[PDB]
Amino acid sequence: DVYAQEKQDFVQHFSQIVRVLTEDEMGHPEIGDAIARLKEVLEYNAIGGKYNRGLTVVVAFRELVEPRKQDADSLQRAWTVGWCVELLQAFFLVADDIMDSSLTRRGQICWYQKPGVGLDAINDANLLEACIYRLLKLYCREQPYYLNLIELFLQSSYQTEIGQTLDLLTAPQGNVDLVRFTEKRYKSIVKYKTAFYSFYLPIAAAMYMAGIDGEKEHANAKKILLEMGEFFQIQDDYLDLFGDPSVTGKIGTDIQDNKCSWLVVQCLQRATPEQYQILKENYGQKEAEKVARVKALYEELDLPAVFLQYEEDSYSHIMALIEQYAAPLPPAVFLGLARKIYK
Amino acid sequence: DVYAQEKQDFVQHFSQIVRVLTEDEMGHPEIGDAIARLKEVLEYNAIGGKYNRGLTVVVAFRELVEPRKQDADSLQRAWTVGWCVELLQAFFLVADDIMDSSLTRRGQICWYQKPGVGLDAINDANLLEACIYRLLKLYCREQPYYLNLIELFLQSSYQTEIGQTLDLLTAPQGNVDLVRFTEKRYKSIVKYKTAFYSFYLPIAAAMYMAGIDGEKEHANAKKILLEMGEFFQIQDDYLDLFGDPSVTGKIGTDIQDNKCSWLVVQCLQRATPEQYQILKENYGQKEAEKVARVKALYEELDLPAVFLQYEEDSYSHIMALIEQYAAPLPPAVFLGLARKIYK
Ligand SMILES: Cc1c(CC(=O)O)sc2ccc(Cl)cc12
Ligand SMILES: Cc1c(CC(=O)O)sc2ccc(Cl)cc12
Ligand SMILES: Cc1c(CC(=O)O)sc2ccc(Cl)cc12
Ligand SMILES: Cc1c(CC(=O)O)sc2ccc(Cl)cc12
Repeated sequence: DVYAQEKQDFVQHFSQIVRVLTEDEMGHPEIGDAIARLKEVLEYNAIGGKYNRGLTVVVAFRELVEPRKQDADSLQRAWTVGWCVELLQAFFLVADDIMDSSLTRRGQICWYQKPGVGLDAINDANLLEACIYRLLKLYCREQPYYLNLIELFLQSSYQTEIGQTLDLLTAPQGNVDLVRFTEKRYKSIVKYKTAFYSFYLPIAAAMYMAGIDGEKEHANAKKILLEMGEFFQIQDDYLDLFGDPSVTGKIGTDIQDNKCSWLVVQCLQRATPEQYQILKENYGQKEAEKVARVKALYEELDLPAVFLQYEEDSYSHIMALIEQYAAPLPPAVFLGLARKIYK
Repeated sequence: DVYAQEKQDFVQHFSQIVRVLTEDEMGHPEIGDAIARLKEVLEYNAIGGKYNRGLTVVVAFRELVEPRKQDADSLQRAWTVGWCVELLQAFFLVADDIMDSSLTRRGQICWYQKPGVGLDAINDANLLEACIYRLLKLYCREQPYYLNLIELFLQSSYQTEIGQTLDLLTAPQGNVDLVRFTEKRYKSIVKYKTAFYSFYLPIAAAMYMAGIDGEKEHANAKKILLEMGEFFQIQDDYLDLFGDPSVTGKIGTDIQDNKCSWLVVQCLQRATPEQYQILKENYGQKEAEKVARVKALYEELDLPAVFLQYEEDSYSHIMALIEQYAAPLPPAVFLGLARKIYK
């Protein structure tokens, strides 16, 4: 896979990123201890994921830029910007795990739950975010797309934070009000909180590094990418319950967490006064017996069939979007993402 | 005062800032509820302080720019950038109050302690930070100092976060180890965590808006400003204990909070094996009787006299620094700050 082969040079470049970010201590030994803390925060939270977002920057870069213009320095910058996307990701996860009181992440203990960390992780999360801009300055300061990348990253943070606000207001920890779990709210949350930084950002970054800064080109890529993000989250919600932990590599808990899942949203549109009550009395409960009661209602409403029907329509629509908005970009850029996301 | 008269037009401009930041909802009603939350976060956390940092941007701007170049739009931008400094301040305070479990701030209940907020304040704090860059883009996008201000603000956040890291590592909530309360550590913490964004940032911003972007000019202003910041914190620590709540407008708790105060740092350099024990057995305790025991030790070591002697030397040094590094800037810029800080 384009990601499998490149993943090696990606994860290997992290060592250099850490070195560069923790080398401003050579001239300021006074902050030495802080810099050492920063290194630990970086190694624990930026490593261990799949790097889908970061690698996307590298893969797209190689398809938008001519093979000869891909010199050592240009690729070095691509890997760096890819790692910037991963730090943004690390920033969000550390903060998010705190806000929803999670216990584990990527299998390991959430950073803030580690002995001696606690709420100090709030400052660690902000440092991760800050590192993004330090890397951009250190590697792209002289590039014509410098300001474009800074604003793209700042914009992605704002969008994601607005989305998190929406998500917090929608599922308040202490209010099992399924009334606000509408389809419009769900789509808005996905769009701002996940789609923008997970799919648009990586592609948009590569585009700017390739010299493609056209407002229309970015607008068309966004049209396609935000739709892929929407399908990504919907499939992710579906797999959380009906997926196989052996394959997916994770155990679903959206039901016990009272999450505003696509499943519950659909279940709310396809439910009778009596079916709704069962849902309103078994959603957000730790009892395995109550959770299974929700899964039963879902199948009873043939949601798995609804998802399948949605996956088919979504695939058709995406291919249509690619056929209409891909140009002047290589369709393979978007097709490669689709193939990764769709099954 | 230059601040008293200008403060009116400053606090009045906040209404416009809120309007502009909460008007992107006119075209995206989907995030309406999030935008309403943002407005509430802004009005509660950016208002109520003294606005010393923000006003400094406005006052300095009027002294670095010619009276005729101060048109309606230029002043509008100065007020906006001044409000950006205040949002950065609001971002830090909201986060800091959470990390150290504070109960009140500026007399009122800390935002996160408000019913229905809690840890969600972590995302609110990040939104405040994000607003800075939205304002800069909305008001200075076309200005030649645009990128300079973005980087200055990004750099101020990084510096302050590194300083907070240092401060967290120095006084861990659960380790009354006075061994790490050294003078070098104290000065490093003050410099990164407070001096850079509180004194350098405001002046540096006005400088760039005035067209003064010289690396040497900024380096000289920093030399002076960081020294003023150092004196500011030291005087603030001294007043926390020996100050009069009626005048200062706040009750000291550094002793009960086990803070790495300038006082304790001095007390640690001027203490005998027996005096140290008393300190090590009465610092960080809520008991009013133990706190008074610390204050007694301080006076016993004539710290108030030490502070007075330090204020005199600091004043002389600052005036020397101003006489040597002020140019080509108007000395009144720095003199005005000194007069505000020194008594
Ligand atoms: C993504 C996709 C297809 C494209 C492919 O061959 O990979 S055929 C098909 C049928 C059902 C569903 Cl649910 C998805 C797909
Ligand atoms: C599966 C996936 C994401 C979800 C994640 O890995 O956390 S972000 C992203 C971006 C591009 C591609 Cl191709 C896949 C993905
Ligand atoms: C700041 C300052 C002076 C300058 C002034 O007149 O305001 S004279 C003086 C004496 C003692 C101390 Cl502690 C400070 C000062
Ligand atoms: C007293 C003071 C600060 C402390 C605070 O108001 O929180 S930041 C600052 C910047 C410039 C001037 Cl002139 C004074 C101050």
